[PDB]
Amino acid sequence: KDKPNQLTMWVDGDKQMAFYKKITDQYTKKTGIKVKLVNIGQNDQLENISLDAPAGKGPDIFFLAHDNTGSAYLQGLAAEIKLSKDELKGFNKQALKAMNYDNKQLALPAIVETTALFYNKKLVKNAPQTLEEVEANAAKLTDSKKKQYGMLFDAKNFYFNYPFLFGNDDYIFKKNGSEYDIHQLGLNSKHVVKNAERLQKWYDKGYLPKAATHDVMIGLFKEGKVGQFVTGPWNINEYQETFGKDLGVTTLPTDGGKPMKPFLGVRGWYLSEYSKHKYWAKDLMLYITSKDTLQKYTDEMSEITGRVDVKSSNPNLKVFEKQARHAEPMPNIPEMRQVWEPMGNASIFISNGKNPKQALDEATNDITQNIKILHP
Amino acid sequence: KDKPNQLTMWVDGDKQMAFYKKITDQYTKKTGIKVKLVNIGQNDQLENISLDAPAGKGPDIFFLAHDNTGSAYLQGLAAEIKLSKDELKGFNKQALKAMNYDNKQLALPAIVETTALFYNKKLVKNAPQTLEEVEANAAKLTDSKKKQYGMLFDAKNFYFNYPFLFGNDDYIFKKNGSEYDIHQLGLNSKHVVKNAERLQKWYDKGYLPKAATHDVMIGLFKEGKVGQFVTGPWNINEYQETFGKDLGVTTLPTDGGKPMKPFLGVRGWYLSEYSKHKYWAKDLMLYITSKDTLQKYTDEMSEITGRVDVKSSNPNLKVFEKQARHAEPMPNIPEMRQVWEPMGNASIFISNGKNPKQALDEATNDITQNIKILHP
Ligand SMILES: OC[C@H]1O[C@H](O[C@H]2[C@H](O)[C@@H](O)[C@@H](O)O[C@@H]2CO)[C@H](O)[C@@H](O)[C@@H]1O
Ligand SMILES: OC[C@H]1O[C@H](O[C@H]2[C@H](O)[C@@H](O)[C@@H](O)O[C@@H]2CO)[C@H](O)[C@@H](O)[C@@H]1O
Ligand SMILES: [Cl-]
Ligand SMILES: [Cl-]
Ligand SMILES: [Cl-]
Ligand SMILES: [K+]
Ligand SMILES: [K+]
Ligand SMILES: [K+]
Ligand SMILES: [K+]
Repeated sequence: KDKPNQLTMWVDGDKQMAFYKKITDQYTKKTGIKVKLVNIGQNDQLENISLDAPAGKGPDIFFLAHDNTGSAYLQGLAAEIKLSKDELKGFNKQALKAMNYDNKQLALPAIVETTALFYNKKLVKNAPQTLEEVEANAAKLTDSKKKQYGMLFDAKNFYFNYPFLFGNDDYIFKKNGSEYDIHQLGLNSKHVVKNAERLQKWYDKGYLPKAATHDVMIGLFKEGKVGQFVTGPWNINEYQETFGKDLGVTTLPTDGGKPMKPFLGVRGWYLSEYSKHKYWAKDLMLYITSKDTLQKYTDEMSEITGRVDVKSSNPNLKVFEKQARHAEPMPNIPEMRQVWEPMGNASIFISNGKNPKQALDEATNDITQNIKILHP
Repeated sequence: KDKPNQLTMWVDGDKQMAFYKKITDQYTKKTGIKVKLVNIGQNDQLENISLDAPAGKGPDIFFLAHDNTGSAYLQGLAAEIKLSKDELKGFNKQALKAMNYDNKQLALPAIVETTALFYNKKLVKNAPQTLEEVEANAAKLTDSKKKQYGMLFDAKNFYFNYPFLFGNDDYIFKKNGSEYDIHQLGLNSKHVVKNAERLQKWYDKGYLPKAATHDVMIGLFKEGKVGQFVTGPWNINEYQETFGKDLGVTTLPTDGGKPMKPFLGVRGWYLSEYSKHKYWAKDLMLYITSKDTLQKYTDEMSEITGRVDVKSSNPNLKVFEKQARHAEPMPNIPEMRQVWEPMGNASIFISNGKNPKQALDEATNDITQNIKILHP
C-alpha cells in the first residue's frame, strides 16, 4: 500500500486549476508523489469519467456538484471514502451529508453555497431578526411606481423560495434515516401550502413584483431601490463596491421562532472506482481539503468552503459561513432533477393568483408521474 | 504582415482543445507560428478576457456563443474582422449574421445548432412535409393513458416553441436593416397571437402534455411512445442506437406553405481587441475554420459546423446541416436576455389556459420594463 509515482486530479476551471497546482506542488515535496491536473468543467466530468475511467485514462480524484452524488455512485464511478473521526473533524456536517448516499461517504466538500439576507443600510438600518420584521420593512419601504421595494427575492424559482416554503418538519422527499424515499413527497403538505398562501399574500400586497426576474432584482438592489434582498454570494464584491459600509448582510431570520434554512449546495472531491491507488488518492484529497488549503482557498477566491474552521477575513462572507452551517442540502438523488421545473411552474402559477393548494397538488402529481417515466 | 513568435487561443473544453492542438500543430508547420491553447469554458471566457486582456495576458482569439456578440463588442473586447469575399466563401450566411453587430463582422462561426423533426417510423412512416400533417399525425396517434403522443416538443420553453409562433414576417426585435431596435417588440403581434392560440388548441386537444418536461419527452420518445419529436441534435446517437433504421429525421415542415425556421445558435472565434497581431490571428482563425478543419471536426465531434461545404457522413446530421441554412439567429444583443423568462412564463400560462393575447401582451410589457431597468 506504498506510494505511487503519480496521482491525477480533474479540476473545475483554469482558475481553480492554477490554485490547486500551487497546493499540489507542496504535496509533491511532502510525499514525493507527482500530481497531474486536468481542466474539466464539473458539468462535463461525470460523462467524461464514465468513458475514460474504464479505459484507464480517468483520474484518481474528480470534482462534482453534490446533486450528482447518487448518479455518480449508481453508475459505479464514485467509490466510498472511509474516514476517521479525526479526518472528518472541521468539515461542515450538512455538507458531508450532501455527499453521502446509500449510507456511504462519497466525497469531501470543498465549496459550499447558500443564500443570505442582504440589506441596504440607508433604507434598513438594522439586521432583520424575524420574518415578521422583514415583512414590516416590506410594508414601509415598498412604493408602487418608484420601483422601491422593501423585500425581494426571485420567488418564482424554487431554489430561492425554498426557505420561505419549507420549515424544519417539512420535506421534499421523506428521509427514512439518510435514505430519501422517492415515493413520499412533502411538496404539498398542509404547512407548505400555508407558507405558499403567505407567499401569494406578498404578491397580493405588492411586495414582490411579478414582472421582475432575478437579474432585474440585482439591478434594482444596486440602484439603491431595495431594502432587503435574499440572494447568493455571487455579487458580493460589486455590492460592496456600490454600497461600502451601507451594505448589510445577515443570516436568514427566524420564522415563527424556527430559523430559516436555505438550500445548501456543495461541490467537492470524489474518489474514482477506477483509481488504483485509492489510499493515496484519499491522502491527497485530505491534503487539498485541509484547513490550511481551504483557508488559502477562501482568501484567494472569496468563496465559502466545506471547512467550518476556515475563516474569511471579509465580515460579509463570515455571514455566509454561518449560513452554511444552518442550511439544508438539496437532495443528492437523481429523482431530485424531476422536482425543479414542476415546483418552478407551481411558483409561477402562485405568483399569478392560482390557488396555492391546487398548484402544489398539481406539481406533486406531475413530479410523481415524471419520476415513474424517467425512473421506473 | 510580419509574423509573431506565438499566438494564443482560448478553447471551449478539453475535448475541443485536443482537437485544435492537432490542427494547430499543423498550422505551426505551415507558418512557423507557435500556438498556445488554454481551456476556458465559453461561459467564462468574456469575464476572464475582460480582466486578462488589458493586462497583456489575454488571447489573440477566443470562443463565445453568438448571443454575447453585442456585449463583447460594447465592452471593447471583440475586434471587427475584415474579410474578403473569397474568405467568406463557404460560411453559413445566417451564422455570419449571428456574429455581426453594429454592421461589423465580429466572429467566424465554428459550430451551429438548431432543432429538427425526429420521427419514429413504426408510428409515422413518412417524413411529414407540412404542419398540417404533423397535426394529422397528432390526431391519429395521440392516445390518452397509453402515454402515446403523435407530436411532442417542449412548448413551455420559448427556445422550442419559437418556430411554431414566429413566421418569416414576425419578429422579436424589429430589424431596421441589420441592427435590432430594442424598443420595437413583435412578441405580441396579431400573427404571433394567432399561432399562440393554435398552440393552446394543441394543449386543449391533448396533443401536448402539460406535466412533461423536455427530459420526460426524451424518455417517452425513446420508449417508442411518440410519433414526432422536435428537438436538437444532442441525443442523436442514443436515438440511433435505440431505433436504428426506424429513426426518421427531417427538417421542420412548412406552415401555410412557408418554411418553419427554428432558432439558430452559433459558437465561434472572436478576435481580441487586445491582440498585438491581428493580421496573423485572423490568419489562424481562417485556418481553424477552413473546410478541411471543420470537415475533420464534424467527423470527430458529430456536430454541425458554420461551413455549408462541410458534409457529415451521418445522414441524420445532414438533416441538421440543411436545417441550419434555413434558420433564424437568436438576436445577438444584450437586451435579448430579458426576453427569455417572460416568454417562458407566457408559454407556461398559455399551457395552463391563459388567453394568449393577454399572456403575450403582459410578457411584452414586462420585457419593455425589464429592458429599461437593466439598460437605462
Ligand atoms: O432551475 C432549477 C435549478 O436550480 C438550481 O440552480 C441554482 C444554482 O445551484 C445556483 O448556483 C444559482 O445559480 O441559482 C440556480 C437557480 O436555478 C439547482 O442547483 C439546479 O440543479 C436546478 O436545475
Ligand atoms: O434561458 C433560455 C435560454 O434559451 C436558449 O438556450 C437553449 C440552448 O441554446 C440550447 O442548447 C438548448 O440546451 O436549449 C436551451 C434552453 O433550454 C438560449 O441560448 C439562452 O441564451 C437562454 O438563456
Ligand atoms: Cl417571525
Ligand atoms: Cl472583396
Ligand atoms: Cl401546413
Ligand atoms: K446576486
Ligand atoms: K424532469
Ligand atoms: K433531445
Ligand atoms: K432578465
